[PDB]
Amino acid sequence: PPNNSNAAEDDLPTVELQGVVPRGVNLQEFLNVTSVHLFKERWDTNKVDHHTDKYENNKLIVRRGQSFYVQIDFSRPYDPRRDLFRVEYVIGRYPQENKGTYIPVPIVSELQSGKWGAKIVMREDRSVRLSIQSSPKCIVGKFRMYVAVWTPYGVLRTSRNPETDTYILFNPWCEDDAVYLDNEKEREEYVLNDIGVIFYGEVNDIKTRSWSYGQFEDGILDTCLYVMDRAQMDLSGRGNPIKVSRVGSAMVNAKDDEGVLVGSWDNIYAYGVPPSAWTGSVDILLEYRSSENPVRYGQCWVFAGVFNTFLRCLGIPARIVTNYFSAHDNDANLQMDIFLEEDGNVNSKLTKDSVWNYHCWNEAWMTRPDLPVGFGGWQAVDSTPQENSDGMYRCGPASVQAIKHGHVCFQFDAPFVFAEVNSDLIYITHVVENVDATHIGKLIVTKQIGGDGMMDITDTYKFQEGQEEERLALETALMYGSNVDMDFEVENAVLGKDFKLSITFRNNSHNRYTITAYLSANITFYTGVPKAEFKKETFDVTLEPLSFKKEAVLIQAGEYMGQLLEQASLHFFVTARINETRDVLAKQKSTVLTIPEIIIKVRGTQVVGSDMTVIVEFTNPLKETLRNVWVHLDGPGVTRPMKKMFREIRPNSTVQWEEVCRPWVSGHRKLIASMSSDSLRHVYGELDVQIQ
Amino acid sequence: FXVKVIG
Ligand SMILES: [Ca+2]
Ligand SMILES: [Ca+2]
Ligand SMILES: [Ca+2]
Repeated sequence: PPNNSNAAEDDLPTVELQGVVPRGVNLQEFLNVTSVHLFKERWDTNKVDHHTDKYENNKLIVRRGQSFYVQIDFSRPYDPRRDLFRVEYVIGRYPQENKGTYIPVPIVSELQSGKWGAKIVMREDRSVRLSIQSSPKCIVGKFRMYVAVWTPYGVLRTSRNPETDTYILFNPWCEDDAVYLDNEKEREEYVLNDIGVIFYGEVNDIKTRSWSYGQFEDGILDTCLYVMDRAQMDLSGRGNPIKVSRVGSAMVNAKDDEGVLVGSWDNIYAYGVPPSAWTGSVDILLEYRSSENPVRYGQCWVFAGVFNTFLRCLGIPARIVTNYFSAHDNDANLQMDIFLEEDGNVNSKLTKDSVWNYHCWNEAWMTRPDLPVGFGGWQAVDSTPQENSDGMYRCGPASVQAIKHGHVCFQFDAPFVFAEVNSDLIYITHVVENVDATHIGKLIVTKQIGGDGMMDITDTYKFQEGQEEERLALETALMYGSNVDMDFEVENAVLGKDFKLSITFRNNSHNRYTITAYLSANITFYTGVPKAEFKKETFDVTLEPLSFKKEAVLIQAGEYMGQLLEQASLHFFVTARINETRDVLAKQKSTVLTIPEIIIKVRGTQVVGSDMTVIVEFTNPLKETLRNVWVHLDGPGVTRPMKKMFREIRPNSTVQWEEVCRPWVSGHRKLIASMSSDSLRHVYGELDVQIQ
Repeated sequence: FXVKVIG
């Protein structure tokens, strides 16, 4: 039976006896809890370090995948030779461990990475202070807390106590979290700011509207949970910000599901609040929660305002974007069909598509493990009812990076959003009279970080009008919805050297073809979040009949070496158009760079004030010879920096460098090595060393 | 105001 309500709860036994326990059993031997403390005040380290001290809620609020302190008082001092207890977190009326809705938390010696556990960190009289760690994939919601003491007769569990109810939120600060956001200023703006600016008007007359998102005000966090309860969203999926943002897309509007806001553009607004009267999200959500009915009325920016609150409250970083000249496709063919009468006026009966002076929606920040690497980061989500998506008015999450390159096959609703920002306007009388390729999506903006100014983010959705890539990506989007095969492969790509990209064409027909193509090379985070485009090329190629043809693209090291991070990979888009037939061939692939190694060993005792030897070893990883190889050794507490030069290292050859050091700062110190030569450059090795 | 400007 579906466990789809956070507000529902089950009764957990306090004296969970098993079998036929004899009368006169003496449970006095076993621990019992006299008191639980969560250090939940808003000045204390839990809420401050978890960035939850702004919520008005007086319960404990923490973010998943991060440690917090509790303290349990027992009737006598806890003694691990006779006592065994655990903490339990429970959510919903039908909790199950294999669905993540019953969470046992064992008392462990050492916390383990990414795993629920609790560690005893202090013991005074009858109490124990616990450091509890939650999983970074934890369900987001309000949990009941219990202490369970194990006995030969069964479990003895604390009573239901609403004061230890605990909220667990998404964690933009935890790097194992799907919503990790490694930039503090962006976390401050997209999570913790409860005031925003929404842009509207027209392109050459841009207006601004203040908005009180208010995600921290009393009752708002509870309402967001009630929204998911109202959607009948399974609890076990609520730790996935893809499901949470797609549920929110549907539930912020009233269609289909009794959601928050009734939309209206009829200029009368009978029996309700007219859309331009609202100045924030709180009165809408609080009225929705107390009335338990949709609130009248809203328009696009009100939908986006309330959606933004829902997302930021739960801890998904989010922002509102404004699109000027926004197309609403009604027949999913990805272009604006505008039918004119012979007279010249727009035939309003045949014309079902429309474009608006502006339209607002949301972007939600998350990894996309359901898509290939390179498509995480900003995802477009829209709660304004426009078109049905799989039977309901909802939209997204659609990867903004997938939209840019027109890979609209990736879920969710990427074709529709692409048509909102870059559809062609097709004027039809049935003789096609004109095409306007530049009008839709003239400008896309969002509030700048740390000010009320406008940030132009058009280039994230689309290439610049007039460039060949804007056409090729649109023809890609259309094809997704000549007897030529296209593939590409990247030849032996080693970190720190140039490499070649090999695009091959096979023409199996008897025809000569002309091809026009572009290439986009990008650096991506290990989790699949895009970081930046570092190379972009358009090229033309002629294709002789019955032929194979390879086009070699050199990627110089200087083009990418400045924008790398740990475990970062490369993401390539290639799109070719066969000009004679308008056929388009698109591919995207990722690769991981081969990483040359630098082993650092140390020989001798590592004590402040006696000499020890560092051994830096390096192997030439190439089938070529390396010249003027400078090796460097940095060791802040261990050595002043030092260099060795090698005039030549032959292929697959190994050099060794021995260096005498004498540390002067005791503790946890570190050694770092670097290698640069004429070809391979800026390769590193590292070693942690303990110095006495 | 938010209005249709074509169609
Ligand atoms: Ca709805
Ligand atoms: Ca259309
Ligand atoms: Ca365009």
